[PDB]
Amino acid sequence: TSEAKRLGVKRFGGESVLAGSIIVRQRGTKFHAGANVGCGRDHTLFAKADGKVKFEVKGPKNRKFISIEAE
Amino acid sequence: DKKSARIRRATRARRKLQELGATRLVVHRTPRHIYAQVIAPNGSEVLVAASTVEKAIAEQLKYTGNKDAAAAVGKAVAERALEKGIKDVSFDRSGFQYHGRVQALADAAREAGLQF
Amino acid sequence: AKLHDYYKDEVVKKLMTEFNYNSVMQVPRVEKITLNMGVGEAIADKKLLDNAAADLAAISGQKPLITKARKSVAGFKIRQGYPIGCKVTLRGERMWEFFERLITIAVPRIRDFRGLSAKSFDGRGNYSMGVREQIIFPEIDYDKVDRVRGLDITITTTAKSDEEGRALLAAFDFPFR
RNA sequence: UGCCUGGCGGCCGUAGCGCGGUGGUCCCACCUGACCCCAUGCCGAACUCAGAAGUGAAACGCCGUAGCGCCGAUGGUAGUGUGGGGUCUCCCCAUGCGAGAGUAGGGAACUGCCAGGCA
RNA sequence: UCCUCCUAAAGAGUAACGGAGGAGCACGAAGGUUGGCUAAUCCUGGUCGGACAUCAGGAGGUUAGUGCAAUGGCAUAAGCCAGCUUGACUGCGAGCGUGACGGCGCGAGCAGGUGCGAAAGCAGGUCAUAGUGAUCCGGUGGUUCUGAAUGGAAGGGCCAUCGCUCAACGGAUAAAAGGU
RNA sequence: CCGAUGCAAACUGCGAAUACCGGAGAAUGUUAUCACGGGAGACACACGGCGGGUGCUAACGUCCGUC
Repeated sequence: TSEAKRLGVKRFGGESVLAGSIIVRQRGTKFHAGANVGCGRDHTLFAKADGKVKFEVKGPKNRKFISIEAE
Repeated sequence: DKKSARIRRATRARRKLQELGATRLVVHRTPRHIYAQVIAPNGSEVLVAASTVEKAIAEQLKYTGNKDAAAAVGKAVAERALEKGIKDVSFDRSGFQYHGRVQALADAAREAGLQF
Repeated sequence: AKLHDYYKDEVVKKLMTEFNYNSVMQVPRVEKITLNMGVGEAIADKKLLDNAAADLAAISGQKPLITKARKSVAGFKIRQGYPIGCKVTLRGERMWEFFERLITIAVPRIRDFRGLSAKSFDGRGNYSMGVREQIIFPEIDYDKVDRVRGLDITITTTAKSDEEGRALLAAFDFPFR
């Protein structure tokens, strides 16, 4: 005895995010990609096709999943 | 821990095929009987299922579980798929090894003219 | 195979008569025997460990695998991954033959043969014991002895209590304590 | 159409943890030997070849045990947006939204499709 | 110059030489893919080993680890044995998240050709968050693209690109350094 | 160190109000919304209320987010 990075959710549930849009950019893996959602090298979730976003809880561990469904 | 490990290992392909959302052919192997099922992408319905136990195909088979039975099941699955219009389903090994009866069944199914 | 039939004929029958069981295989069965060396004196020299592994392979029907260290502590002056010893697993005809030959020739001829220590149990049925002077085993000759080394023989036991293990040991009359 | 067994999905502790009983009709389970397809970072450990010759040991389906664990109310409590007041560091007033835990209650799950045995 | 949690009032952002250090490296294997495996921690048995130099029966299931100081998520391990390779290749690339710009990051998908497989499919470096170089200057190879009449040559214009601790790291004119 | 009672900025098996993103909706608001072009103007703000940091949780001291 710097420049802060921009975190948080950019598009929330109900947004008509089109293909290529990134849903959230988090440090680690806060949420896991579900249907029609891809995960990048830097632990970033992005959409693969047009649709409405949704967040769901499933699995023995009760893990949060980000999914996209047809509008 | 054998069945749990088998399920865990099969879960890899089980989830992998989900993203592409294509009909899947799964095989359950047991010395007593062999089962083959065609499952739709939604995963809650089966297009067609065959079992070595059924007499319809066990009449000509000396024993329910063997290479000949696997080949017969493969042929039956292939012809049913051809007459139903599966449109080139994918397949999963269900965590088994593709060297014995699984390979024989796959070859028998492909012999009909499938493109999986 | 060779001894399994006799075991079923005699030991299983005796245990069933003694304990009034129902299932034919209610009596616990031995699955595998693990031969290990607890010498722990091959740190300085690797040729000692190599010769010990060769002796293990010669006595057994299969060669051993070298095992590395698990944790590193400054108290005992040990690093991580340091090869010290090896183990052999026997399950099947080889295991039956090895057990038969042992109980036939090796066990009777032991110096200070005060009997097996039944108290040396894991608390659930598995029995592990070690003895010195591998020269007792006929598979090793006096002309090819480098040093005195101990053994560690552990038998698999599926029982849920020590009474079953004691009965299994008494199956061969358990000469004495 | 009813009982039992195996597989494919949803539900993910109202599905779990501990205890007693039952399951060989069918199904499932222990695999003996492997010089033969397959191989061990040693081991036929797993996988592959022949079933009732040996049985339900362990695993798993079901009933009860509400013992542990979970959810779960109405109500209250702590807090806060808005305007005002006081002894203004903090609190109160009219109004809206409303904690956690626990109590009543529940459950030893349920549900959709396919294969087999007994009816 | 850049990262790591708070103060920072549950989107982002939001202070004072604020509280805190680390990186300016490294792996051309620590990269890709197929099979299987996956604890740590503690009790009990071994010649000593008692837990602590190795082995097997249990308590318990992600408390060990993930190249780094630290950080989040990670048992479908994002680890760890057996095998083969270089997809860390080339032209690219709709769109999205940031910005004042210079620009930065992710990114579905096509084509030319490859590795992992029987296939489904993965491979545009490393689990990630820092780990570097912009303008100008000097050097290499291609282009008749251009060439002050003609045919060349010299010199420029663009393509991959080394040096430039340029480590004053957006880098102020050609102006050498230390002090009472 | 074994179990428990209370506590926390680099503590959450739980979890507000409040803020913010999208969809639908009766009504008001001189389109008050967004796109392009011309013209500018300003680039030491002060104080107060609300919740904090700093300060010796002494200071009509200091800096923040909102009105």
